[PDB]
Amino acid sequence: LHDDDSCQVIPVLPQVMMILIPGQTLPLQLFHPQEVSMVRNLIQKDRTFAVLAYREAQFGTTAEIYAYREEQDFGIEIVKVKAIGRQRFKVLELRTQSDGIQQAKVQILPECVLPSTMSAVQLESLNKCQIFPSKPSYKWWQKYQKRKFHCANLTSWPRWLYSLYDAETLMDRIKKQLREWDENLKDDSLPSNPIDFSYRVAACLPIDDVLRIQLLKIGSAIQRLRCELDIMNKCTSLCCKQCQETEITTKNEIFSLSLCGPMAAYVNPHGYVHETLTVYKACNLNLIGRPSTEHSWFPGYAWTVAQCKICASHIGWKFTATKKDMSPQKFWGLTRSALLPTIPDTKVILCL
Amino acid sequence: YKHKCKYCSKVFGTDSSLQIHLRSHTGERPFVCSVCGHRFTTKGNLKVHFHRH
Amino acid sequence: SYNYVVTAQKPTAVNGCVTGHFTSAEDLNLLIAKNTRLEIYVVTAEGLRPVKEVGMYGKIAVMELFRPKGESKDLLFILTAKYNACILEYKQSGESIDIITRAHGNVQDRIGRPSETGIIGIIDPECRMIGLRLYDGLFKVIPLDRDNKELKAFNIRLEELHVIDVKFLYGCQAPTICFVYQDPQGRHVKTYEVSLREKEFNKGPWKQENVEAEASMVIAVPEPFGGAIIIGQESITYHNGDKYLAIAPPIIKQSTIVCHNRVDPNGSRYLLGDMEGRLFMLLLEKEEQMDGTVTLKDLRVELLGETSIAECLTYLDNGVVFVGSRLGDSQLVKLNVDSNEQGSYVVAMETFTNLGPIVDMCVVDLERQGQGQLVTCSGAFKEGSLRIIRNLHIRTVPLYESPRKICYQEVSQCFGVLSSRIEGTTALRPSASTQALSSSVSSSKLFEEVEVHNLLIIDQHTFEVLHAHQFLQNEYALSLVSCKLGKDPNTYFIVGTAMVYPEEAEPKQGRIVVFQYSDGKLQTVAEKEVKGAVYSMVEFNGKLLASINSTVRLYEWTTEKELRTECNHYNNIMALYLKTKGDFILVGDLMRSVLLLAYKPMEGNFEEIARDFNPNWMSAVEILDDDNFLGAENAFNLFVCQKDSAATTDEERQHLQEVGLFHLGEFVNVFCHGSLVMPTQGSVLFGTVNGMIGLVTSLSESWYNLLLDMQNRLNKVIKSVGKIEHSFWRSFHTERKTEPATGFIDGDLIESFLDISRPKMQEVVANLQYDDKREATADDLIKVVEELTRIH
Ligand SMILES: O=C1CC[C@H](N2Cc3c(OCc4ccc(CN5CCOCC5)cc4)cccc3C2=O)C(=O)N1
Ligand SMILES: [Zn+2]
Ligand SMILES: [Zn+2]
Ligand SMILES: [Zn+2]
Repeated sequence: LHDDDSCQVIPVLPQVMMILIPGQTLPLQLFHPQEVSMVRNLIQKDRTFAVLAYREAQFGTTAEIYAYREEQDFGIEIVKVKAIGRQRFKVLELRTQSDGIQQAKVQILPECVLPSTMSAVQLESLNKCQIFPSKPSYKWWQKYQKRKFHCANLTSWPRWLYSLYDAETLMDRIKKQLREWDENLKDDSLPSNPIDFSYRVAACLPIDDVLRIQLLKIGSAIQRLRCELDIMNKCTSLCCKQCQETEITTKNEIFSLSLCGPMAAYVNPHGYVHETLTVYKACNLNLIGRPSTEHSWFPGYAWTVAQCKICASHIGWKFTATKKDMSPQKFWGLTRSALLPTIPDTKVILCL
Repeated sequence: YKHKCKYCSKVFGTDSSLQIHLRSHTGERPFVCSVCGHRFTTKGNLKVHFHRH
Repeated sequence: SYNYVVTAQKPTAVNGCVTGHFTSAEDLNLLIAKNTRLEIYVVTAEGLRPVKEVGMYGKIAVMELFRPKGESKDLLFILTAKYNACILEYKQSGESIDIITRAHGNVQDRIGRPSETGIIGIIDPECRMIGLRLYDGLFKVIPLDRDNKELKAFNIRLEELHVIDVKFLYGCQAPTICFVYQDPQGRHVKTYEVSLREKEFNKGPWKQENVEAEASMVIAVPEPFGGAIIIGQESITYHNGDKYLAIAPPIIKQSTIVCHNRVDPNGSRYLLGDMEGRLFMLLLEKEEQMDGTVTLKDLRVELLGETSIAECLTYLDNGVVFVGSRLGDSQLVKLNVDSNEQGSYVVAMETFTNLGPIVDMCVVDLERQGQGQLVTCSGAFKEGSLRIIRNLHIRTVPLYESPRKICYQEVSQCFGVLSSRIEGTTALRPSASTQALSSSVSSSKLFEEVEVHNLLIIDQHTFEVLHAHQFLQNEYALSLVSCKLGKDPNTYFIVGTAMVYPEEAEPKQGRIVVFQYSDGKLQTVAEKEVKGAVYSMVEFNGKLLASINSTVRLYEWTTEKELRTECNHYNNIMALYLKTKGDFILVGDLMRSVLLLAYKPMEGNFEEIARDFNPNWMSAVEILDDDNFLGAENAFNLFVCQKDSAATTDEERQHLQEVGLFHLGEFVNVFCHGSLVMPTQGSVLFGTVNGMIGLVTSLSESWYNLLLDMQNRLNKVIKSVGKIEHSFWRSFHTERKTEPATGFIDGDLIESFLDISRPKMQEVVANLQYDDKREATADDLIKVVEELTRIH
């Protein structure tokens, strides 16, 4: 754990093209000796390398290695490694060294911890009533807003405005729609810390890369929550990233076949990771070939390559059932790097 | 590394090990995209689709 | 920018009141805390006599008197919000009155989370320690031995991390603290013994689990009985070891008891004030036994009457009580043995005007003499009032409801005031809306406690509510503007509202209503439906600028007397604050995101000139000039940012550079260009929560460098109560940051030059340079501060 605003020279994997959220898992599979030996030396040190944010990178996140496996198959030493994002940063200098790896002089960004809005206006006679009995309803929230924000009569703004900037209220509003995408998770699963909660939803939403960078560069966690909730309410249609305007699927089609949410990271037979979003119905997709069960990420289902009808780029795979006693008998698995969250027309702009 | 299969892009340690696997790609469309599983007729066709990822 | 801030009116709200023998052992004193000020009165049989008023370089957070063994009179412990601890002694030598500092230190720990229930400061009854609850899971102990002049302290880990209230218990063998805490199981009461030698916690005498769900207050009972009284919302219980009593009087259920005070030094009588102004008496009915013991038989609560919404209560003598109020005026009240004709034992004696909380204001030239008068919306709920401040002469116009916004329409010789009243729903009391001379209700069809919003038409001479217009059901009035629009020669009242429904978080519908007061009623001259909350409106050269959620929109007044959208500008931040100067438009949200927009008159659209996003809670903002912009942010700070003078890259021109930082010590709610008077340029008044009115004027670079020098020099000859340094007090402060001040000059410290001794006046002008570059005679600087005392 580095100090805030401090500087570190952290190595970079030259074949890691990805926006890494703090707390998000990064799966790696290295063949080359310079990449392999670099992983081993981090294990006997800090396990911390840099995942840069794009080939000109301006920000990024440090990754800590928490898993390591070795396979010596077919005369080639396979090294698979799982990492987890940790600290955000801004790049100061990138310097390529002897082998393919490179060093990065880096300044650590601090996680902006802001107090409550009423931390400055609350009267001390009512300080004793700031702790409320925990939540056992939608009338409990009408009391939480009244009680927590009573001192708004001392400012120029009502209570219902401070709720839109209240961290605890925004997480619950995001929790509501997140549960519509997954019949499990429950009130737990997601962290209670707003900073940790914002970084989980940042890695959970099916958003493109330039939208993931904006969530990284958003300073406060309260702003990161409002922008995240803004994406879920406005960007209801997912279009093909290539041709921009071909609508593949909408927000109401998302569901969770795997218990790990409606969007888990899966690995293909050659090391490529695919943040696959499972939806019920899809549009403007051409099926390539016949179904196949080989290396299927969902046992009992057969995958078929699905491509965009207009631009002929890869969008995902259609999964059909190989058994009758399975529901759904059909669903679509759309990879993230192929979609583009779109605000359907009636100028709507994402708000912080 | 070298000794890479031209159809699926798997790397082997020895050119010997390459050949014993080379006849698992029996078919008209033996070239497979290591990213999505797309099969193609020629190596050049696989390259164009690969570099669109 | 180089700016100059001077206090035009000291804070008026009362956040603390303690009594004791501070001046002399015989004298009974009343010490009152007004944010950054401390008033000391001697309580006479007639009333109250002022003795000495001092100011501090901090926001007084805890103010308590105590007398350790072997001390002549009582000593004063004061802790600031910035964690400056100090023990103070009163000392008078004829007429020279000075508050000496017997000990001082900074108790701030680098770690620790600031507690939810606030800073708590308690003292052992026998004065052997000072207990502080600043951070969760910690308890700072300051040994009260006269070798601790730097106030060295130690911490003790607290396995209970959510403490509600804590107090020191009376009549205990060892120093015992008794507190109420909450955990997943519920709310409980637990006691700890403190060992100033083991520096840890020992097992307390007793504990009671499963106390009231919303138990909020701990009252320590003196040694005649000992123990503690725990007061929540539903119950008043007494505990001591294995002695238990509890009552649930239905008379204290309509509100919550939030303050207390002991009436007799034996703990037999207690005063309780609630959130709505009620005053109760908690009597501990004792039963005299035959073996010399006195047991506690029952608890009894009787309603005494109504006062101002009391933040702090303290009993003086001869049935006189001081009601310290933050929302409304503080008062001296007299209690009677028998109730009056309405069943109230409380009768008012004196009332001290409290300007806080100022939620809106406006400068008006009432008497046309070019003097300038400030008329503010002040108070909350039944304490709401208008205050007409002059050159200071304050007139009070009570409204008995909460006033929100104000604007002056000279043509009607009238004030337009937005207000809200708390209530088939019936009013709780006759208010300004219910007592208007004429009353209208709005019709549109375009779209427990409840808020009813009204536009009140208040006469500029008599200040009587000529008309009260009740807005729609579930309609929340947000903005108010008086202006002429386009070619219309009539001046109108414009109101921007929002449709708030407890089910929808963000507002999706709102209204912009055009009103006119011609005869004795308000006519609705057309309306316009918008798909959001109208947060702010400003007149923009015969046109109406408005905010709709994140949208800034310029409206035009047609010949059909209707509003037509001209151009929009969609922002990625919530357009909450809206201020204009010429064709420049300043936009800001609650999170200190500052956006400068320019209306291009030749293109009929908006252009984004500059931007600056620094996530922090902003409360108010204002345009100083076409380049510099002033605002208020957490915590009680001011800031200025400007368009970059280095006009090299298009990138750099779109970044606003921060040039001013300053810990004002107040929570600014409204900025207002104007002055109270007939060298420096600009005059911006601001009202605050504590009732303080301040000035913001800009200095030349020549003067700024001079007054900054005189600042560091006047800070070497001025004694500060508690030995707090101006540099520390005025430095930009939030829990994450500590940075010195820049671009701001404390006029209060500069004005203290005219009140220091001439031998010390020369001490600061020695080796000074004045660019009139000769040295600065002591007489050149009274001329500069005499002119700086004329802005206010
Ligand atoms: O749900 C899904 C959707 C589709 C996705 N798949 C399947 C797939 C392939 O699928 C044919 C195949 C699968 C497995 C093999 C086994 N080998 C391993 C390497 O050495 C030779 C032997 C060979 C060919 C081939 C290439 C890429 C992919 C790819 O991304 C996936 O993994 N799971
Ligand atoms: Zn496409
Ligand atoms: Zn192969
Ligand atoms: Zn492919």
